[PDB]
Amino acid sequence: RHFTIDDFEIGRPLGKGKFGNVYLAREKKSHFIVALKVLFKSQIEKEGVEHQLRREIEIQAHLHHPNILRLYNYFYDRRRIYLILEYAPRGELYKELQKSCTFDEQRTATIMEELADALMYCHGKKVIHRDIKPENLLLGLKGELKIADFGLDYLPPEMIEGRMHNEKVDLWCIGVLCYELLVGNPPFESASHNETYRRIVKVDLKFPASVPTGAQDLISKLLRHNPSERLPLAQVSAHPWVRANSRRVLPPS
Amino acid sequence: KPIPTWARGTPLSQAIIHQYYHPPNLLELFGTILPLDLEDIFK
Ligand SMILES: Cc1cc(Nc2cc(N3CCN(C)CC3)nc(Sc3ccc(NC(=O)C4CC4)cc3)n2)[nH]n1
Repeated sequence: RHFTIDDFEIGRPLGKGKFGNVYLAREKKSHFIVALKVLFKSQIEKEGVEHQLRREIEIQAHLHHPNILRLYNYFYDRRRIYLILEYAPRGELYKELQKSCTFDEQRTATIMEELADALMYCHGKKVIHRDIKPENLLLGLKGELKIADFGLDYLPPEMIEGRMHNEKVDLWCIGVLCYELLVGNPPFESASHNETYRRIVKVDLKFPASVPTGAQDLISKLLRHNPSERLPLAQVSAHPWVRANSRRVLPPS
Repeated sequence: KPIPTWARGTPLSQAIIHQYYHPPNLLELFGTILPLDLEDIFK
């Protein structure tokens, strides 16, 4: 039930500062390995995000899925808030994409099946959006995707609790990810912001020779200016390309 | 910082696989996530 910093053993830092204060730890009593993230109240008070966090924790609280990084519990002292989180042995996806340069059909299709199920799960649990930028994606022991997500009078509570992202923002981000996995960079990258924005709004999508027909079809169906035209999650996990190339592993979850 | 044996190299890896094939009861080990008490925290 209750917890203190005194019942964990630190192994090493994980972020290199990139992801804040994050640590490989195990609980002294069980030798169960978690990832422990320390949040300074001074950084929270400052950015005024105390209600996001409250609510974020309530979101994670009942989010049990093998492709969603698990929050086990939390605790706090006079100055810090500690999150007891699932440890993803293969670390960040974006590093594995560098080692790989690009991902084959199977790896990329597998990741599209894992995302599509993670997000469908989330809708069925009244959580209508999740942040999918490649920064937020971790890899399980057997390579499996692990989505890791943290970060006046007329303002409604949803604005104060951070919950303002639309359902169809992710469908777009799925397209972007799929492309970047196969090509090794995002579809609208450019020398400048001005040029990138113009490319994003004009959806100036161009497929190189290294993207198989089946992916082009999926990606083209996700990356639509009009959000109503974007391919639903249910159809993303049912896409022929995705289904043919997906070799997805499951843990004893 | 010196890095404990358990957290380094191989013995880490084994600890992870065991853990992966022996998913324990999480309700036991951790409990019930309580609502975050914003005031009994920032005051
Ligand atoms: C929180 C967390 C972190 C992990 N696992 C890892 C593992 C890892 N590794 C370092 C590189 N080798 C290949 C071993 C694996 N590197 C990072 S570097 C890193 C650190 C933090 C985050 N993300 C967050 O802290 C989000 C939750 C707030 C992503 C990557 N994170 N599991 N769970």
